[PDB]
Amino acid sequence: LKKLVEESREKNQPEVDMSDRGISNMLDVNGLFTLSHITQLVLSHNKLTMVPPNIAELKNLEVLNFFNNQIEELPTQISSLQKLKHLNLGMNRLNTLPRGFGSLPALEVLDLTYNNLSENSLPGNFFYLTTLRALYLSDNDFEILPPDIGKLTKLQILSLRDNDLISLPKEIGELTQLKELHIQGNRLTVLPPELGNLDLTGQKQVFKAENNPWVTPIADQFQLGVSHVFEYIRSETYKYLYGRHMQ
Amino acid sequence: GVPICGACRRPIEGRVVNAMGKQWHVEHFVCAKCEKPFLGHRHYERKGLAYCETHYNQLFGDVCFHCNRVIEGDVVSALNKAWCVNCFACSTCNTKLTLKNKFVEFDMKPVCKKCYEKFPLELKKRLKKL
Ligand SMILES: [Zn+2]
Ligand SMILES: [Zn+2]
Ligand SMILES: [Zn+2]
Ligand SMILES: [Zn+2]
Repeated sequence: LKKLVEESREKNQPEVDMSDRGISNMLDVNGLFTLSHITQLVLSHNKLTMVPPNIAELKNLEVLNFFNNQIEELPTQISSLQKLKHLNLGMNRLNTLPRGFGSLPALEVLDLTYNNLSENSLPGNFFYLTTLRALYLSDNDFEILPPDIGKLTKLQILSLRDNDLISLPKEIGELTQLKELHIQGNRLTVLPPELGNLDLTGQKQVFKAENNPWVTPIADQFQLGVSHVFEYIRSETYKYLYGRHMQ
Repeated sequence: GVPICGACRRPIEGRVVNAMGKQWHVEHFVCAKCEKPFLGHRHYERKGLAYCETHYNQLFGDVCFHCNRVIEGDVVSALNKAWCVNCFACSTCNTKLTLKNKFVEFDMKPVCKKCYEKFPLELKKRLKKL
């Protein structure tokens, strides 16, 4: 570990790979936080339980990967990374995010897959992350997706696979750039008609919704195909039935 | 009679541009983005409209999932997305990849075989059934 730091400063290597090296504490990696030049840091598959505030010193980070550690909380300093575009916090033990996490000004891909997050885990300014184009929330404990999801206007990918959602917010219909919506494995029975404003029937698009207790006509339409589903939830018939299902 | 321009609906007495099933005056056949006339330079077509090369690539070129730029050079196509050759990499460990690698699909992201092996058993069991 003292050779991936020294060689990175001698040959000016912007990318640091410390995947699967049995690291239990970032402060124990000699000289790691002196490498202010680096733009990529990979610490996936280690034994981290925390991230120190020193993370802010790596001010040029564009890619930061903590996939598959045991991280239980993050320092507020995580959001001072002005150049951060990719952040992988997947497969950890997060049930909260720190104050002001939504202050990251350049974040494009945020991966929070397989943690212990719910809507209450998100800070008040989470949806200030308007530069996001991919948000992965798979394998978490969301029951309700906040309507401010609609503020993420550049979002192309949204995964809510295997959460606890009882409803989808109609504001998802405001995501005009969306290409992928993953909602398998929740507790959804109906779709909001406003989803029909979107079109996810394209070859390059994805709409995965299996393993939900859909009402029979929606389940039936899935069995016919995604084109039929979207045609149906746009129909006057569905709108009539949806209005009565809600009341 | 003589051809008629498709943009101004007037007769073309002199030199004629033949493009997209229509005839045009040289000055009236332009890029749809920037209003600049091609003047002999190659044009590129998209949905009945003509574009210059720079603007054609900007609007319709494949965009890299990693660096979010219009890809120059060879494109790696996988999982309904596109990467620069030098950008294509594992989503969980960022090791560079080619299509010759045996990676798995995880929420439509590439995950290398070595990384997938490290996934929790309960997850891997559910993903198989999906
Ligand atoms: Zn003309
Ligand atoms: Zn042009
Ligand atoms: Zn790229
Ligand atoms: Zn990998």
